Amino acid sequence: PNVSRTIARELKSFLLEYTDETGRSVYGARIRTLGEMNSESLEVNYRHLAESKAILALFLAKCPEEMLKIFDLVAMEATELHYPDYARIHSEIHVRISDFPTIYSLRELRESNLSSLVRVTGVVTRRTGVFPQLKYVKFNCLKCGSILGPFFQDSNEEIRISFCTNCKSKGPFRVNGEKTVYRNYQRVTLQEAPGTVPPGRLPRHREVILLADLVDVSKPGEEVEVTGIYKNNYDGNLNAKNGFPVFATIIEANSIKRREGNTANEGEEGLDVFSWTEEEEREFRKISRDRGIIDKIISSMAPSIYGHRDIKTAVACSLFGGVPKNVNGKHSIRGDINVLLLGDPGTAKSQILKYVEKTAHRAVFATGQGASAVGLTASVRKDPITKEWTLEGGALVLADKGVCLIDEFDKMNDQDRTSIHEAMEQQSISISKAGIVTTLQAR
Amino acid sequence: VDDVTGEKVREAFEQFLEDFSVQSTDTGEVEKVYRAQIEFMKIYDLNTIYIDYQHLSMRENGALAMAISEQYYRFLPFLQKGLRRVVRKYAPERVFQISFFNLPTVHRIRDIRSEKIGSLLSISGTVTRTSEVRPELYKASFTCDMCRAIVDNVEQSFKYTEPTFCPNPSCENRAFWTLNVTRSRFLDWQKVRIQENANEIPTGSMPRTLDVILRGDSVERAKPGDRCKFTGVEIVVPDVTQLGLPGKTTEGLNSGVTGLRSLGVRDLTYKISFLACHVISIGSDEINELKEMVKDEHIYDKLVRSIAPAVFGHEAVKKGILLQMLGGVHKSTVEGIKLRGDINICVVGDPSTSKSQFLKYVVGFAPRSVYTSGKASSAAGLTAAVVRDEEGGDYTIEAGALMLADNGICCIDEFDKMDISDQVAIHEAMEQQTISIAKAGIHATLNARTSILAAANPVGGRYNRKLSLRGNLNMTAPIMSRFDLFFVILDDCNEKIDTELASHIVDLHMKRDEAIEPPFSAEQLRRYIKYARTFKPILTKEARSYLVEKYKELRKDDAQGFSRSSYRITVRQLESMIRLSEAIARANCVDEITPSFIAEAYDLLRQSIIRVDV
DNA sequence: GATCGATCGATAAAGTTTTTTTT
DNA sequence: ATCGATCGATC
Ligand SMILES: Nc1ncnc2c1ncn2[C@@H]1O[C@H](COP(=O)(O)OP(=O)(O)OP(=O)(O)O)[C@@H](O)[C@H]1O
Repeated sequence: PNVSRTIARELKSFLLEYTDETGRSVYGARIRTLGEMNSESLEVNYRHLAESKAILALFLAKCPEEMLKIFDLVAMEATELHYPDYARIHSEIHVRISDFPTIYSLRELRESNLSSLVRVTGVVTRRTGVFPQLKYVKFNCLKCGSILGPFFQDSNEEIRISFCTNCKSKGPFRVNGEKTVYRNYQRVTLQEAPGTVPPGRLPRHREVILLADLVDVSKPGEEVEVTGIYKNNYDGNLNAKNGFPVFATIIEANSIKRREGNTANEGEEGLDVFSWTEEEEREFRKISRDRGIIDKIISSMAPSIYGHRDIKTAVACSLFGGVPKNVNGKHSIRGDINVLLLGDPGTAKSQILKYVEKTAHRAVFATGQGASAVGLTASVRKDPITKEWTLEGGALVLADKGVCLIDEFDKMNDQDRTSIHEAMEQQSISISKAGIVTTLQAR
Repeated sequence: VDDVTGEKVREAFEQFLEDFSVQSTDTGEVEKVYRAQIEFMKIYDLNTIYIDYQHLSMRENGALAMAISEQYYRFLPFLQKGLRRVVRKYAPERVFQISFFNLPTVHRIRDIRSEKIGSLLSISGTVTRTSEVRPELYKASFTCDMCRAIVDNVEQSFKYTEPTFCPNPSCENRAFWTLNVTRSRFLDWQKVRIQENANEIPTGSMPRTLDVILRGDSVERAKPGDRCKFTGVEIVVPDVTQLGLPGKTTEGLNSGVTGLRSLGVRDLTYKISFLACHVISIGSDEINELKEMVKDEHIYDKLVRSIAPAVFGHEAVKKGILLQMLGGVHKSTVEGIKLRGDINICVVGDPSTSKSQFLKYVVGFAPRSVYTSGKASSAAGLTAAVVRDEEGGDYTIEAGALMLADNGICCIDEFDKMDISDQVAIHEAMEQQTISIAKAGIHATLNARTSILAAANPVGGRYNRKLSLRGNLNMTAPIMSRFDLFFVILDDCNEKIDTELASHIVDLHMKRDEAIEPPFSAEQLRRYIKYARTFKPILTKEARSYLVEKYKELRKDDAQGFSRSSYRITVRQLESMIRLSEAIARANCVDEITPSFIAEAYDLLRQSIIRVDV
């Protein structure tokens, strides 16, 4: 209609005029910063989302996607005055949405959830690569007007027609090659991760269609959780079951974040902010020009455990790291530091390794028995029914700062320990068992 | 003439909803139960009904209830019209369903020939290999875009993916359609397979099966792998010719008769299937009774006498299993370590004695607690190990008696006969509450919140007396220090104890000598601890200063030298020294810790550590 | 408006030796 | 290459 034209005025006011927590123009500051990096993204604060849903709960859970299309064109003018001529590069912006107060697993979906906002977790299985998508279907007749404008193609429906506004004949529609830009497309299928699930049962499947500036953020194997919309595509054709009055499932996404840890928070440490813009970076210099910081940081690092000092000197030094200093056409230099603890059975040695898993950025916790001699490093998973022998790594290629527990699994100590002591010596080790001779890089 | 008969059963059922079937007045059984069925529905908004076969049979005396048993393949879109009329006159987006239940008889799957087309037949069996939750259609807003696509046909059939009848103007009928995702409301369903029960098969003679469809809210109520009953409407469904994909022995030989319909000549089959509507799965003052029973005095001593009739005496170990029967606390420090959540107690003793009776007792007494011998230490189970590539993927998770003991009390025995590798695996599972796996797949973050129970065997079957159990533990050192203490059951052959135990066993092994009186019953004890778990007592007094000197005295005892053994009871046990100490006060429903309550806490290790220390 | 004839489009295919962890 | 369906033309 026409009152939605005023809606853009009614929120650009309601967003940009004030940001909470004693002003400071928080949301008015993170706009220009992500303009500086030229990375095409924005955020919304949950407390702002709590306040910008009072007139918009019946415009979020009622209509999630066409509200966003008119929400998209105001963000250009929200920064066109700030950065002039920014539309001359890449001509496009689209928003992303932060966390949400739902805890839905994969099982709990019904009819009431569709065409609305959803949030779910899982794990990423087998995935494809990156293709280009047409995204603007300049339709083509043969004898009449063969330019029907760049269209707006949907998901897996193949939106076309036979004849409209030119004739009524069976002349098919074709293509040509003038000025059709492309966004990309990457169909990760999702499996439910076996965490919060009543066990002893099967996994369940979905499909996820990513979008333009959200390609290959995830890696295969790693735990993710996705926030997006729900959609349907009644294709009227399915060939595992019989054809029936049913319809498939497609989850398009608006945002994606990494695995989270210690899920007990109320207002922080679930959203990966990690965005040290103004209140942090202006502050973080005077905390660095004091005289006893290294006598203060390592004392205050692991707060729950009083103990002897020297381990907390070492284990804080381990995740701080050194430098992979390259050199000229000669041998490289290890840029890693690898501690080893030794403890009595009953001191706090199992906890500092547990606590440092949270305080790192990425980690892994392959411990004890059941650690395969190959499953730590890369392994080849065999092909499905028409595929090729591909390379699907496990622990060590994912983890850049990984944590193992090699205590005394003696029956498998003669198996795996010939595959970890060359991750250090001949660092960046990879293998060619019945496949391709390659060399991945894992520092 | 069935229209008015359908209209006759419309109002006669509606008039039945006007009355009740209530036989007693104000002795319980409040009248007009169907009016209250509407009243509960207009608060919680569940969109169901629930009618029984009894009270509709006993109104028209079978003159009407016998008619719907052979016709409600057609009468089901009739009774919905009448209740849709009575709801506006009796109550203020409205889709419903008809849920009969509890027919008298129950059949098996081998008795479905000819009367079972359009009937109602309760069917037993078990269920295997479920599927996912997809949407269904039943009503379209789709129409062709010739002039106006607002034609709303209804009732999409088993293949009618094309509503192409009666447009508004004289536009191009049957030219196109556009399935609107806006107005066409949906419903959610799943398709599972069933199987025949074990106590009916003659031999191993390939026990056949069939398939069902769950339509309403009945999704996800059918937990797979249990004995179950169903509603009973029958159906037949073909699907061979559509718009998309191109549509042994002489199966489908009846199909050649079924040819030559008005559209293209094909070979349409008909396969038997089944539809359900409702599932079931077989297999105050009482809330004031807890308030009376919480105001007793010696319930700590009343409960310990009323644990198990199959045991006599052993009043030390009876105290411990009750604390294991309840739970402790689990909330702990912030941003880091999650501490212990429970206790873990074992008892070693001579086999074929009273050790095996508690193990029989707990697995029915406890919620969802499994029992496993723990001897299959090769494939899976106790040891966690994934399955090989089968039907579309390797690296899938597996079962075993730790993951399904999530807030469950598992019990494993026979520690001696396992291998040398799992003795660190469960030792990993004991110290904190998660286990980790990376066998040929990615790392898994699973957290089996468990509390184990153990009973191993001695080194010779007879326990020596003058030595310690450091020899007779028959395992390694640090898992014992990772464990709590035991109170090992002793043995003796006296002239008196065998005689009274003989009288103790014969009245039990009587078919009926129920003269023994436990001062509680089973279930009122069961709901009692369900009241006990809903507190969180915190030590608040300054007896922590009293606490610290006891351990500081205690550690100087078990260390009998600088070169004395490494069974030095360290700061690991201090957590158990308070987390049992709150749980015994959690039994007597006191929300704080006194120094008087920890008197039984100190010696309980100490009388059993002097069992260790000679 | 209905019936008949002609033209165009859509419909039919098949498997079972090397290699991985595991017992 | 054959069969079926749809469209156009003629009666
Ligand atoms: N110095 C300490 N400060 C605080 N808590 C401690 C200390 N030492 C032990 N604990 C407590 O004892 C508990 C037992 O875990 P502990 O760290 O002893 O396992 P561990 O003996 O290190 O296991 P493993 O030998 O397999 O690594 C921990 O939950 C921890 O809270």
